[PDB]
Amino acid sequence: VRPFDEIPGNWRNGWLNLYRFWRSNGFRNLHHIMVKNFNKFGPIYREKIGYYESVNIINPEDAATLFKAEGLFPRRLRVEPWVAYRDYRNQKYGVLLKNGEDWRSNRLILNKEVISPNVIQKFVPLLNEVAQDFVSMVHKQIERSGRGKWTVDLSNDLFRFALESVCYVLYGERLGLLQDNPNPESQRFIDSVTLMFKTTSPMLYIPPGLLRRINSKIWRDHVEAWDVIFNHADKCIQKIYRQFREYPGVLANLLLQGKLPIEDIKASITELMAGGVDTTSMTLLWTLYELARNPHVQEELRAEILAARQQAQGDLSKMLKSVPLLKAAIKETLRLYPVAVSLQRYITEDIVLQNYHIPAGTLVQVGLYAMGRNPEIFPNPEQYNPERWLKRENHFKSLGFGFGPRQCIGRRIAETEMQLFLIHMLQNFKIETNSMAEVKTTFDLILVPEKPILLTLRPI
Ligand code: HEM
Ligand SMILES: CC(C)CCC[C@@H](C)[C@H]1CC[C@H]2[C@@H]3CC=C4C[C@@H](O)CC[C@]4(C)[C@H]3CC[C@]12C
Repeated sequence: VRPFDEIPGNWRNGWLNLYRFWRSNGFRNLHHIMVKNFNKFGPIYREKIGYYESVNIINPEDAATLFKAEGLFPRRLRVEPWVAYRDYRNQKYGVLLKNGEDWRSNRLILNKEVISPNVIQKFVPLLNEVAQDFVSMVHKQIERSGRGKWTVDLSNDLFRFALESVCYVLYGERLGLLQDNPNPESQRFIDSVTLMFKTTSPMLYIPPGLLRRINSKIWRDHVEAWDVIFNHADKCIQKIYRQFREYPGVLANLLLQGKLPIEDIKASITELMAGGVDTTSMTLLWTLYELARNPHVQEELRAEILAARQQAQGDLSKMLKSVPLLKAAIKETLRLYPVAVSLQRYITEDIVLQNYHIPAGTLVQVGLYAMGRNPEIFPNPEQYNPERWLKRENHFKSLGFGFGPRQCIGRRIAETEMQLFLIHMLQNFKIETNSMAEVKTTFDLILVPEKPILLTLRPI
């Protein structure tokens, strides 16, 4: 076992690395920086940038050793701006922000109503409804444009789908974002949500307290956005308590069981919504882009989906269990375009990775973006081939939703929502890339295309 002060990397120039990070770009190419640090220092490197320091690994085997020492209450990197808001408004921490036994106490209660197979089946009809209204929207636009084609950047529309779907199952109501003229309350709500994400980006590395001290508009807009979101939750709590005197949605059932305080219920319902809007819509954007750029894969998925429709006789539950290549396509999209460039875990016990001593408490990150594009771990990584996941075994290769007790609590909701989306979309339309020109990726909260993706939709 080699000492901890011998791990390769640049940790010996933490202040020079901070200057190199902010002098130009930097906060836009964190995923590209991760690739080179692995291609220069090997399967493990130790990084220090200012007061930030971490050990990074890329091999799935190493990720297994890491997830075995996360402890009973695993802890990742915190969302500085999001926590700052709860402290400023004296709001409770949700399941995403909590730690220690407080997180586990809440996580176990939330799991029953968010990720258990019992409630997943109660969501399929709700999600399918939203997915049916999305296909209706596309048909209208194809009518307007004429010639049976609609070339458009779907970024905004997918964001609406993700937000409409998530809020349907969380609050039990349709915001109506997919209409041509949504009501003002829902338009201001989606604008607040959008503004909430736009202001969180500059405060990922810029201390929120500093922006608050100078009364920056970035901090004030962040507070105004979260205010609208938390108010909307109260509106749904008030309407539910009035209906009191079925009950669809996570919010209603949590208020009926009453196992968590309403304050802790308000906090978790809000962080659940924020965790599945940008993530789901972006993953769908990359999926549609890769399908249009790999039309052969699109036909294969369309073939399997159509077959599943007949062999199920309308039964959605049966149909969702008959689309293996569709679930593999989701994995293949999250391999090339992970919503999180890395998973983080604070070590609770001394471990050894690549014959190196890793002291307890050290922050260790699993570079998802570097793993997905390494030819060693994935042969032909740059090819979008969903078959590489079918009848192959992995687990520690498909870490898109994390792993362990503190994995993504919405994975099944997202997987269902994206499967139902692709099912309805591929049954109705063919997606074609306007031009096979290359689209580069950039970092900003998640992996987003540097420039809008123009896709063409034709009825089929
Ligand atoms: C493509 C869709 C999605 C992707 C790729 C994704 C990815 C992730 C990842 C990687 C994590 C951290 C895993 C870890 O640290 O081990 C996470 C956590 C989380 N996700 Fe998702 N997510 C998606 C959709 C959703 C949805 C629809 C929800 C709805 C509630 C959601 C809610 C959450 C929450 C609350 C957490 C934090 C849970 C905790 O820390 O205990 N996500 N997600
Ligand atoms: C629970 C998480 C992982 C799911 C996705 C949430 C998205 C919207 C946001 C919220 C806080 C953000 C994280 C804040 C801090 C870091 C550490 C840095 O080195 C890379 C980005 C990373 C890791 C950000 C990634 C995206 C992040 C996780």
